[PDB]
Amino acid sequence: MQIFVKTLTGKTITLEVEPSDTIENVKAKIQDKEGIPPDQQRLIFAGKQLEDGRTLSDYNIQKESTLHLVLR
Amino acid sequence: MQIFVKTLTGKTITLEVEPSDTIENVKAKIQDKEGIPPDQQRLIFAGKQLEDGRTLSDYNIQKESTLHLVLR
Repeated sequence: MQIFVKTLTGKTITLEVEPSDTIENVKAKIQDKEGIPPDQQRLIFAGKQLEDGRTLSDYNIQKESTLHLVLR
Repeated sequence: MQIFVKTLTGKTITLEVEPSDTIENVKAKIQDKEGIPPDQQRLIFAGKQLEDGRTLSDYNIQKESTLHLVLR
């Protein structure tokens, strides 16, 4: 399924993922596309910070869901 | 003395500093805690941008003062 990630600068990125994909895997996909190291990235969905040891399905993230990316 | 630094994402960081500490030293402390390189950080206090060659006392920053961090 496709998901969207918005940046602090107003950019939107589209990613192809599976509900069984891990958050760490998602961060890795972002690194590949934007060059941002996973340790400097924070992912938020519906006001909650997503953990690297959990999956998309655990957060009930559905197709065309939009995640927010924060930089540290 | 303790000071506070707020981020663009709404996070607040507490740092231990001395009035004789330099702004560059303060940035270095932030790098250690957040991983943000000093060249990408801008510190603002009471509407003024702080320079790397000046100290906290020069800006009359007192205990429990709150600084604002900007990213470039």
